[PDB]
Amino acid sequence: KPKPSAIDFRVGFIQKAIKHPDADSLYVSTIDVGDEEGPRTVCSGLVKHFPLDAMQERYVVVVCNLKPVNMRGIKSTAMVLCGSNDDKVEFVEPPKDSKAGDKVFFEGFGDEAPMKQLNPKKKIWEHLQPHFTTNDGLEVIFKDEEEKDHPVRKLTNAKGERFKVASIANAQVR
Repeated sequence: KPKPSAIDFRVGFIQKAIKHPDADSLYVSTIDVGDEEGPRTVCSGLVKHFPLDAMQERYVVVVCNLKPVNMRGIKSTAMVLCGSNDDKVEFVEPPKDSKAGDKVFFEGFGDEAPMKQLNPKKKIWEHLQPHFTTNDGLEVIFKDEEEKDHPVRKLTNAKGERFKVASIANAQVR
């Protein structure tokens, strides 16, 4: 069974973001995710949603173990987690005093190491993503319809804190 523990979620810090020189819809962010190898290069379709100043020196949640993607000629090695509806896109916001590299995980799905790289053929991310959302309190949650005893798991960290969006309840988080 696909489970959120397979996914490597972390807090990232966007050191710098620039326009993708060959793709108007994309920013290229340099994001510290606590790798011993330096920051990662991440391409995000956020240009129509946020200006450059909103990108700089921002703490984000990043998915870190998907296979890298060629995004208009630039290798993107992580993905910034956002909650969206039909009209609007919002960053998932780490809690106060988060640090780059902080492990982020859903309740009950934290005590196992993520896969080094997700097997694309298993589509773990794709199977799980319809169930990542936000509650009315704007906290990111995972809905586990099978587990009758624990149908909702909150996104959290080692301090048992919460990860929120600015305004969208029932958001599409991915």
